Amino acid sequence: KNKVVVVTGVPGVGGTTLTQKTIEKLKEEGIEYKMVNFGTVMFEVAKEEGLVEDRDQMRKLDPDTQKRIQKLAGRKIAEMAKESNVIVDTHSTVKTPKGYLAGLPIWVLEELNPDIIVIVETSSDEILMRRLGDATRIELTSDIDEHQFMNRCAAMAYGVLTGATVKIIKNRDGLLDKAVEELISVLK
Amino acid sequence: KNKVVVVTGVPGVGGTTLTQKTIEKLKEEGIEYKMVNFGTVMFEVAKEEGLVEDRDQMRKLDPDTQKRIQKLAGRKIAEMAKESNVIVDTHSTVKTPKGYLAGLPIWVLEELNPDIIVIVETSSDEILMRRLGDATRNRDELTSDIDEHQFMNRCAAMAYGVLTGATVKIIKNRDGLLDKAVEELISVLK
Amino acid sequence: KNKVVVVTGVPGVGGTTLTQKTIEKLKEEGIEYKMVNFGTVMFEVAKEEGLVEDRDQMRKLDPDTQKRIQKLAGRKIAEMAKESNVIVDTHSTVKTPKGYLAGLPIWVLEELNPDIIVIVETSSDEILMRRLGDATRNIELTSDIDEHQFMNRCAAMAYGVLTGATVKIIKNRDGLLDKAVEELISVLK
Ligand SMILES: [Cl-]
Ligand SMILES: [Cl-]
Ligand SMILES: [Cl-]
Ligand SMILES: [Cl-]
Ligand SMILES: [Cl-]
Ligand SMILES: [Cl-]
Ligand SMILES: [Cl-]
Repeated sequence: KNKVVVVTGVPGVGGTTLTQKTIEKLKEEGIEYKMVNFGTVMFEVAKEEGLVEDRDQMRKLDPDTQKRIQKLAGRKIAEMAKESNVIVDTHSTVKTPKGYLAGLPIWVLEELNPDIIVIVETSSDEILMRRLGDATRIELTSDIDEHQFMNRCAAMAYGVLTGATVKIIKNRDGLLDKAVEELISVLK
Repeated sequence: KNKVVVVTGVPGVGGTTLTQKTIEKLKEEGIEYKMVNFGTVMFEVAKEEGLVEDRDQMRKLDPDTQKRIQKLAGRKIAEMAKESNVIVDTHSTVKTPKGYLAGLPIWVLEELNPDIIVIVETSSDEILMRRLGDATRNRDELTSDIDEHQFMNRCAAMAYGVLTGATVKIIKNRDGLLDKAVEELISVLK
Repeated sequence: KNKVVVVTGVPGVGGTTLTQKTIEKLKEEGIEYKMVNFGTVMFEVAKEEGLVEDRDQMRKLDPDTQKRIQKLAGRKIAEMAKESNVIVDTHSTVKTPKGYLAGLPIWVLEELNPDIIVIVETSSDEILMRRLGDATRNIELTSDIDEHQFMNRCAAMAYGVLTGATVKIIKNRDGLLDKAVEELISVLK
């Protein structure tokens, strides 16, 4: 009965902060959503098996054991959903030097079974300027638009394989409060 | 041997009237296409199995049996396909308040086995202007939202093509040029 | 372990010629990639199978066996990968008169198991001027060409979701062809 919701967006789009604010407002109203990050959920599982001590060591792992941890992360999130509604911060695609890599390949969706995929969007201009303010980080607006394109294709495909609705929310400067209200609204 | 064709489009783009026009001129040539609406096939399937008596009572059934109605609906159209070519009027994605919902999830595709996905498009301007004319719109939103829906529909239709092998055909249904779109679809089916 | 790479692009973008330069420079560095054409793997598979003697007969076989040929092509390319890295030149989608046709439908991906899907792109203007120059083009517009680049993206991303292959876009721009090669050599590391 409890919902599984995935929140995605490119670095700098502000989707993590948006979800934290939404859960706070859902809790004023008595609706508990537990927030997790899919990637540290994978890191946690790999430490459980003695596979790592360091988080940089993750992307030096073989493609098989990395496919199994992905599976255990989704199943593990599937387990938390018996005890609370779950909101998962993850990438629709990771922009890697080798190309766009789906954050939820089919073997992860079959275990996770989301009810909603959220795509958090804004203009390339607003995204690139946020990045420059972040003292912890250079790529330009065309590469940012390309990524927001490929993220859309990946989430719609997730929707075709899982049955989740795919919801696009705009997170615009001066209007972050509007993004919260629509996301609260989606989940009620 | 018979073909199963899916025709898709956002509300107001005229794909239904395009389809009915194409079906009528094809029959003049000795080609039978039966036209069905995927949403009414789901209603009919849920009635036979005792699940409902009303077409509104369906969007209050649990998502599990509602997924089974979907699976059976795709199966029923492939059954109709032993007897005629079949054209299915359906949304590539339905734009719901909760987000875009795929009109043919994989479990439907596994039974439907479509041969062609047609995406009927035009400019968001014409779509909004057609919609405003319809006094049967109090639930129809801006052109940027219309452009977004035609985007997601393309991504969903190509995924159907990747998972089924159906070719995905884009037809432009423009004001003053409706007759050209019909003729291009007739050509697609010949 | 050897990697299998799919290289894609609309006609006239130069994805084929980009690959011949890259495989040629990779070997100077001691890295062997074998280049194959997915459609010629299919033709060769069917010739053993008594199904054809002529490429004329291929686009006239029944749709069950021609899916079966598709699958055996994916398997056979996956077999070549036991002995060397394999680079597969194919269409992410084929623009046919009936619409866009995926070049790696799901049943092929399950057998081919690519590691990288590469999309070669440039402006529709550059693509269209190349096409007119080629006297080996036997008519379509810049809008039709961009629509094809759009669907190829939707398909290629779909491959990554189903397989875990990375989807990489390389721009192959006029006056900057040598720049595109360097990016692809880099991809192959
Ligand atoms: Cl995004
Ligand atoms: Cl604000
Ligand atoms: Cl559409
Ligand atoms: Cl309509
Ligand atoms: Cl007209
Ligand atoms: Cl090519
Ligand atoms: Cl070329």
